[PDB]
Amino acid sequence: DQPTTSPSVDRFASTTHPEQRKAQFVPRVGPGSTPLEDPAADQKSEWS
Amino acid sequence: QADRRTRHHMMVDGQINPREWFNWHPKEYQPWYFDRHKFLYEQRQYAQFHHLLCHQVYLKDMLHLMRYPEPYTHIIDCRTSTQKMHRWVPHSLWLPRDEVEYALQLSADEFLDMYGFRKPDKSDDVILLSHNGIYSEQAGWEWKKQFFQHVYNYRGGTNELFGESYSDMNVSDVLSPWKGPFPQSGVFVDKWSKRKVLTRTGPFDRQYEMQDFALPDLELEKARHPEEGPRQNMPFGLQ
Amino acid sequence: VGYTPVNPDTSPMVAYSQYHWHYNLPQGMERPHSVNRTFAAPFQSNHSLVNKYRGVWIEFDMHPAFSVALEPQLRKLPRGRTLPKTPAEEVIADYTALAPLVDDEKTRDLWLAKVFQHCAFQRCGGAMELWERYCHQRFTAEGATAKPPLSLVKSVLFYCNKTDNSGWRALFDRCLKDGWNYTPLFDTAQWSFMLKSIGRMGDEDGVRAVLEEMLDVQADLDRVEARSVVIALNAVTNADVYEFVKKYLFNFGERKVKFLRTTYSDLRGHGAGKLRIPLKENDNMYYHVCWHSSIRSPRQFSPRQLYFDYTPSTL
Amino acid sequence: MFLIHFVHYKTILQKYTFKFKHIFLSIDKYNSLFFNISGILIWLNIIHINIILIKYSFFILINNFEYLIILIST
Amino acid sequence: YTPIWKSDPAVDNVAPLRDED
Ligand SMILES: O=c1ccn([C@@H]2O[C@H](COP(=O)(O)OP(=O)(O)OP(=O)(O)O)[C@@H](O)[C@H]2O)c(=O)[nH]1
Repeated sequence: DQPTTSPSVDRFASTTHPEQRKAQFVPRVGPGSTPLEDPAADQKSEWS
Repeated sequence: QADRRTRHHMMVDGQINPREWFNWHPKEYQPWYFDRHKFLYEQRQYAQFHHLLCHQVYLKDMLHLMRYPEPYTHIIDCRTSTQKMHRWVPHSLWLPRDEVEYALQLSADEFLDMYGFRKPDKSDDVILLSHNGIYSEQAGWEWKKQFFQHVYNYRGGTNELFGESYSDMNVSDVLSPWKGPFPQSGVFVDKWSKRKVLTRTGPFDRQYEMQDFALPDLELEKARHPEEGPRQNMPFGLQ
Repeated sequence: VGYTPVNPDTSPMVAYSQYHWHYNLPQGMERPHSVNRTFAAPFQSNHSLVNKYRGVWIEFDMHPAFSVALEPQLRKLPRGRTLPKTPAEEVIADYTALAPLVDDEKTRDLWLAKVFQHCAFQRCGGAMELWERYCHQRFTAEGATAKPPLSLVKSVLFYCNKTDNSGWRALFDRCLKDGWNYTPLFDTAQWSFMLKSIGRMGDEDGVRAVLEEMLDVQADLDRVEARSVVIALNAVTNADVYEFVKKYLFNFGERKVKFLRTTYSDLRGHGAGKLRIPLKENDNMYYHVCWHSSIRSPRQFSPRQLYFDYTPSTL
Repeated sequence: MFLIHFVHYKTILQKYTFKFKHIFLSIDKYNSLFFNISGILIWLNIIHINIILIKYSFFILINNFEYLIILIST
Repeated sequence: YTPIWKSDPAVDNVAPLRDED
């Protein structure tokens, strides 16, 4: 059901290897040195 | 009973004995995974290029973009030799890989004059295309080094689209068996005890391990060994 | 100095050295550490969860009118977490006799689903007759429009797996996207039982269809019960399905795949007793599941094994 | 067919700014307090004393790792 | 150990689409 146009679709150099999953040349971090690039399930919060 | 292979020897035949657990840089014990079934440039031998890789675009995206083009998405054909290219990927444009480094340093006008189409702005989506997805990757690194924000490589590209089997470069998976002695460039003196010790460069290299690893089919794997079993040169406890 | 090393916490000659904090400096905490907050791990126990229902929940929704009316008949059928030992012949007799008297479709079908589940736990074979007598006409036959209540389907499916029955394939097929679209509502236990049955019967093609749907519907792959995956995979002898199963095996996780191997090696091994029907020999699929496991685990260095025969060359 | 010739407007406005620190900005280093060393004593096989400055020493370090060393007023 | 499984057959993915059109 999820369309080819969705952001869900995973385009990363690698599926398995974490160091190949960045957007830019090094791994950026969010505030508080939290991981940005590939977020873990609980880091994404949908709140009001 | 025992011999040079089985005994503890610092050195065997004038070179550091690779069989000793203590002749290796401890870093060689750290855990790693097999690469080889993954895409060529993800593998560990290309690690110097890893910071550069490109976000993928799959076959689905490609067919979708064939039927439903976006104005400012550009599909750029990287195929190098005209002798091998008989079809046209819809809405594509031709910048052969060999020219890229030069092409991307032209002004908008000059680029227009040399390639006959408008140079993509650095915001626009740029999808790269090749036979196997190798040259498209290298080209991608070029486009990324001039800083282009969306650069996607479509691996398996023209081969998957048109069902052609061609290759950008002739490179084979098999490594030639290592020839000389162990390279002094990999020999690693220790800083505390001043002790010389092997690294996994050279005749000892993970590539060679993965290359000769057990095949993933019982029949083809049994064919590889004599009737009695796989390793009978070793003492039972080393098997 | 010695064969026994100093332990850096208890030794003041480590603790108070220049490379650590002396006891005359001001003793405050150096930097804060937030580990658990930055990147958190999800809980997965090494042991399976102790309270989980471990069966196929049949979802009894009855109107609290017929629920009271039918009580002396239903008291014989399974209620939540309770499995009365009533012989299945009796229960089916009661349904056949009393059900035409009840007017509700929804009630008659909840009741039927209970009967099926009850007959699945005793493995009585004559219960499919009930499917052909009541349900087949308005659900499975000649493109009938009607869409069966979910609980009934789950129950019948569960019965076809518990009693190994060719019938399942006809029902399952109706549950995909173009049919009833019930497949995404299946429990993990549902999939487990299905796979195990199909595996015993030995349909590579059933196994393939089912693994494809499971994957597409986003079943919980890692928590599908290992025994049933192994028995399913063991059933695969055909070249194409075999190919499929390699490519597919990459969908499990590191851990899952390690225990796929362990479980496999046990079921043809020491634990060959654990099965009601013994496995069948697949040397190929066994070898492959082991191989896959080896590929996906972290690799260890045993240099005396790798380089055992290495000789240097001056070429 | 073409009815027209036009000049290509685009809105390039950057008005938002998102900069994210790369990971290595927060990595640890080893930092140290630093005082002027007034003297040093080393002993392993044979004791050796070096005295840079003679004053009443207000602080003293002892360090055992390879050689016994004592850094005075360090 | 590569290739793990038989590569996809030679099938041409563009033709059917442009044929429909
Ligand atoms: O993972 C497990 C562990 C143990 N068992 C236990 O193995 C016993 C016999 O092992 P079987 O797995 O051959 O029996 P079965 O298919 O008839 O059992 P169900 O799973 O259908 O109930 C079963 O009666 C059950 O108690 C499993 O079925 N699965």
